Amino acid sequence: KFNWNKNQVIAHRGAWKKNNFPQNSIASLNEAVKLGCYGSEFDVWMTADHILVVNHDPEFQGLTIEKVNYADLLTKTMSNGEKIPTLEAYLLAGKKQKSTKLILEIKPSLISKERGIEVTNKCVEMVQKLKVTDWVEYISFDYDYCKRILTLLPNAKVAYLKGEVSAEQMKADKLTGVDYHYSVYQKDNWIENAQKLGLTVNAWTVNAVPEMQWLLAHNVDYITTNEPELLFDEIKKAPVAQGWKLKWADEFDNSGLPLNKNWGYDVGGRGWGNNELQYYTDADSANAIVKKGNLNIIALKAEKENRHYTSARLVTKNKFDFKYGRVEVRAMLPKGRGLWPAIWALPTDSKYGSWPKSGEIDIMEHVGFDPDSVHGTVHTEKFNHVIHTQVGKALKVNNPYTEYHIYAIEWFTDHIDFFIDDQKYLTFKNTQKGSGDWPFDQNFHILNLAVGGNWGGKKGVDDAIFPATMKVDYVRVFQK
Ligand SMILES: [Ca+2]
Ligand SMILES: [Ca+2]
Repeated sequence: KFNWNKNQVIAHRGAWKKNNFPQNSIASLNEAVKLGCYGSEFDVWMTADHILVVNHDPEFQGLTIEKVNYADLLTKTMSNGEKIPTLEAYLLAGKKQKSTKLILEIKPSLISKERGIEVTNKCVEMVQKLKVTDWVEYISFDYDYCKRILTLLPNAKVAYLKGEVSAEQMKADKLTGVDYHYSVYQKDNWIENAQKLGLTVNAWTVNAVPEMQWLLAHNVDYITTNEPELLFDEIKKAPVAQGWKLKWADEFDNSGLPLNKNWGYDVGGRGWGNNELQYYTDADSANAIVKKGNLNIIALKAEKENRHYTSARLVTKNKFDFKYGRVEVRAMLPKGRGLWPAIWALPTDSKYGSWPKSGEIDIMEHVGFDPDSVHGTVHTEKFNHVIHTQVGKALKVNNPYTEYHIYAIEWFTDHIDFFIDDQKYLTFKNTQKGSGDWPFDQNFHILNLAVGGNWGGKKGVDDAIFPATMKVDYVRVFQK
């Protein structure tokens, strides 16, 4: 019978923005149906004459909906000439198609909880009266309305909009999904916790690309959006569309020092193989700190043992290692001649031998004296920088210190692809000649900001660039 769409798009008040249709209007609902959204959401209020209407604000065109007769509301006209649609009108207009679900939100009553409970009862009756229980899914800010919907319809789709109640208690009261603002979900495992207990996850007021990508990365069930057309574009671009499934990720909502569950510290100031000038500190908030949703690796012009600079070098070794997959890191590079920020991966067990026999992968490398180039490199026993046989590529990146860029690798059995802003600039292939040409079976990611060195220091160190901060939005690793 029905041919439901399978996407995660939920049209917030319909697809009103792009075509300048009125919010919570028939044109907004029909535009969402035309786009192919999973569902269209709308807000219902009850007039003083107990006529259910569709509007978000409590006052429609200067008229309080709950305190005025429905006939008074018809004095007002929307931008496209529409009158405020009744719930029956909205339900009937959506009853004429079978591709897009109907997400119904009962706004909490500004009069009394009893009146709002009556609205909840009136909504269910009209849904049953028009025989559209298969179309309507329910979300609400009032928790009692959610429990009332479940009482009248035991298997109705119900979701909660306030983040106060725990996911475990929502399932206890037999709710079907959580629909919290996307800021609530920025707490380790919250999205995948609720999914573990069988609750669908929905996020609303999501109009920006980085948040949509973050939600799709953690595979949220639905995304309520005011930009449905933009979300569709990002759904095709997201790695989950290519089969990638997220195995490990740190979005850096930690707000403190790097999590001991995810990162270890490389400590020492003995050159680190490239005669580097910095001392990497151990659990020092002056060089590694998570604040405002981004990891901050900070190089400071400060003495540390026998070195004039201190910085940080965080390693995922012995905590998360992987073979193959997609690694995705979004970072804003620190500016200044003499810096050497790096996003790279080293083998955990070094099964083939010491460096460079077991290999090395450099997802992102940047030198401060050349601000137009970002380098991706692989290092092998046969191809490495010591003997000048390494294979790598540079790509000019615009505004690397002012805005975030996503540096990524796609690591397969046969090759490795290097990406900067979904553009593939380097492909390293397995030549099937053995470990010397291709030494890849399991590595671990590393994040560091080096000062000077045999590469970064060739032009000296502008000692005024300090303190220099590398900001990493997140580190995500997908696998097929
Ligand atoms: Ca709404
Ligand atoms: Ca973040």
